[PDB]
Amino acid sequence: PTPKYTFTERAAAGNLSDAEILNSNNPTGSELPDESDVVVGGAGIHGLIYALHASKYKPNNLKISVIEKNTRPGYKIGESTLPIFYTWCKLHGISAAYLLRLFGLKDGLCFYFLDRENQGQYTDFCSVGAPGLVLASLQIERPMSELLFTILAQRNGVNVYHGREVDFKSTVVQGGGQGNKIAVSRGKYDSTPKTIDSALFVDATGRFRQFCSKKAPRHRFDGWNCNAFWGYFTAPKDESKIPFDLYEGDHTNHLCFPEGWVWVIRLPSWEGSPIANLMDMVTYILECADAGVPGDELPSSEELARMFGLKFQWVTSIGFAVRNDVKYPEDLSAYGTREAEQKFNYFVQKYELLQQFMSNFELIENLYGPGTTWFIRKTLAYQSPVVSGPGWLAIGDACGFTNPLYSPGINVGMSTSTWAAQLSHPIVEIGKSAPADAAESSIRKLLVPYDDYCKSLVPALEQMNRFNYVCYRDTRLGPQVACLWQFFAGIDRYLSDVNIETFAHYAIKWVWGAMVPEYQQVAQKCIEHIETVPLDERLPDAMVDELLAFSNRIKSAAVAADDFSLRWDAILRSFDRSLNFVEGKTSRDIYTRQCSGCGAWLQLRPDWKKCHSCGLLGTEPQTAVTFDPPLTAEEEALLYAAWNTAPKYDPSKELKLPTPTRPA
Ligand SMILES: Cc1cc2nc3c(=O)[nH]c(=O)nc-3n(C[C@H](O)[C@H](O)[C@H](O)COP(=O)(O)OP(=O)(O)OC[C@H]3O[C@@H](n4cnc5c(N)ncnc54)[C@H](O)[C@@H]3O)c2cc1C
Ligand SMILES: CC1(C)c2[nH]c3ccccc3c2C[C@@]23CN4CCC[C@]4(C[C@@H]12)C(=O)N3
Ligand SMILES: CC1(C)c2[nH]c3ccccc3c2C[C@@]23CN4CCC[C@]4(C[C@@H]12)C(=O)N3
Ligand SMILES: [Cl-]
Ligand SMILES: [Zn+2]
Repeated sequence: PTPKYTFTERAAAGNLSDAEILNSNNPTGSELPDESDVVVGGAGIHGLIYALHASKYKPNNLKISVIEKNTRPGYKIGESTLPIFYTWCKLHGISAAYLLRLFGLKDGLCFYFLDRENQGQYTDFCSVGAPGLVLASLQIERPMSELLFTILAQRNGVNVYHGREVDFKSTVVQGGGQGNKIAVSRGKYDSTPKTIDSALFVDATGRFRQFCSKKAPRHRFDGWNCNAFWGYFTAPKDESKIPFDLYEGDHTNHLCFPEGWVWVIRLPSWEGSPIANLMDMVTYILECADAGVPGDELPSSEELARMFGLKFQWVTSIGFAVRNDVKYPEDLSAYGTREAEQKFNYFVQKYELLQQFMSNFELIENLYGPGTTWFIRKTLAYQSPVVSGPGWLAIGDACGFTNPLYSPGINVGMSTSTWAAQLSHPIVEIGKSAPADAAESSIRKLLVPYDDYCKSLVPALEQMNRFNYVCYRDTRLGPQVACLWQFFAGIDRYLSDVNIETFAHYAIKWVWGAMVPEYQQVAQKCIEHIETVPLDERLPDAMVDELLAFSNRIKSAAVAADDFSLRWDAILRSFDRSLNFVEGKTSRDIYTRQCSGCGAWLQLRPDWKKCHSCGLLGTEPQTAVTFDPPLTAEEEALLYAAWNTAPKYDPSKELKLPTPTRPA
């Protein structure tokens, strides 16, 4: 495919603003339609996942318009994604070769637990991801992912309007056949707002909860909540002076301690690129995905930046998520002039390992515009008590949120977006096919399971978050209890069976394993014990012993009961096949390598000889995965065979759940 420069030239020829060049790619045109079946408020990641999945689940059935107030895809925190999200991208026609041009490779998850009272001591818990011929995970710059999903939506019959705001004072939402009148303006100052007549409104406005807040006050859980503060840093090519043994930058790394934890995410940034040029690059990448261009014949990230006139750099996202019962010194002016900067730098010097870690990184100023060197957000976790009603439903953050830890926000939250998308088809058809009272009653009953799932989802994630946080107060409990249980209960089994038709049904059974009974039994024992010890104290050694022994006793039975075959010892560095902790164990599968030229992390597979990021040819041998323990040639062939293409939809197959086998 020869690259085209359609949008770059259109924007120049017409002197078009950012919102105007984006909206010119809409199937029905750059102006709003007078009527739609579905109007989605917000084109964050979930509003777009919703619209893409709805159209892909049943094409040419619903007219869908997405309304987004940002003039172009905006900055968002929330960069780490999991196999379920990649699989969803692949089911929607974009596999790893194309996604790695845009996003950073993520291998596994790694945790380092810092002893507070013995500064310099730490332990770790280390996992790997998957072979390159199986799948990938991704570190995503959110303005780029939202651009990707906007362009893909427009190419699949969805209209997306940037620079437009839903007016929630004058919008009318009700249970009729076509009961909704969604008022859309360019802002509060706008004298000439438009109206979209429509059947279904989807609140995808995130934590702002712009519609469902009108239906119930925000709900907070008992006890402490969290605050976060974060910034963007350089990404060293040479990671060897990082003070943690065996550190690798293509994991989502977690630095954990009694007060909370630090995320570390290496990812490429496209900031500084004109939006029209980016549209041309994304469009070209989708055309290459359609044509099946092999990864070695696809331009590298840096080559795309040259071709389309873009800016490209490697950055590290680094932030704290700490409890809000931390006591800070009255005066933090020695650590900076703003609160976020102050608390960030103050926490860094409280742990010698964090200070030694951060000394490998240089702060980037205002990566996302003026005032964005530092971010702070307070009181993270909440739930919306009402997530649907006559003429509307809510998805994603607008339903509730807990914490960045284990990335439930995107990866678990897409269970709501994709289930809502599937349910939108009968919701709209019910309204077109029955009188008003019976339609409203039948839609309400259809959505009882959706409401009940959301009601139970956020509390289960909140208990999962507290479980991990309390265990992070000790360097044995963190890795040997909390991390262990999260991976045993939450690795999504039988993901290779998922397809577009079953995706929502599978996704709502996952919940990172936070519904697994044995997981909840261990979580409650730890939370109950540890919450009685003031944060400023060290856990008594006997409490750690008792909790460790209780966790292991519950673990043995639950592991024996799981009928799922998995090389646990190759995926979890510290554990054997039966999930017993092994004190010195260091062996693991090796799926990735670092480019010697640019520092980017790459997947090992025989058909990718060149770095996808800078294009530097690596030598043929380095392409080989290391399986420890070994796999035969046949076993390796069998594994790869299960991951080429997803199964066609069979309406008689029983769905295999992602969670461990019940004991019966
Ligand atoms: C510190 C922190 C770290 C996190 N890390 C991770 C992580 O590593 N991985 C992960 O999966 N999740 C993470 N999360 C959670 C994640 O950021 C969210 O779950 C996710 O961004 C939710 O997306 P959304 O589409 O629901 O809402 P958003 O992305 O917030 O989008 C809402 C959209 O609505 C628009 N909008 C608002 N009002 C209107 C209106 N009136 N009209 C039109 N548009 C409107 C906004 O412009 C915005 O684009 C993190 C959260 C925090 C706080
Ligand atoms: C199941 C899987 C999708 C998965 N889901 C996770 C969720 C959270 C954290 C880690 C994972 C993983 C790692 C796995 C384990 N499987 C071993 C054989 C194939 C596969 C697929 C993949 C693999 O190579 N890596
Ligand atoms: C299990 C079932 C009651 C169900 N439970 C859900 C929960 C959330 C979202 C969707 C579902 C569904 C739809 C299902 C999926 N199964 C495929 C084979 C038989 C069956 C039973 C039925 C079917 O035909 N439709
Ligand atoms: Cl994660
Ligand atoms: Zn390179």
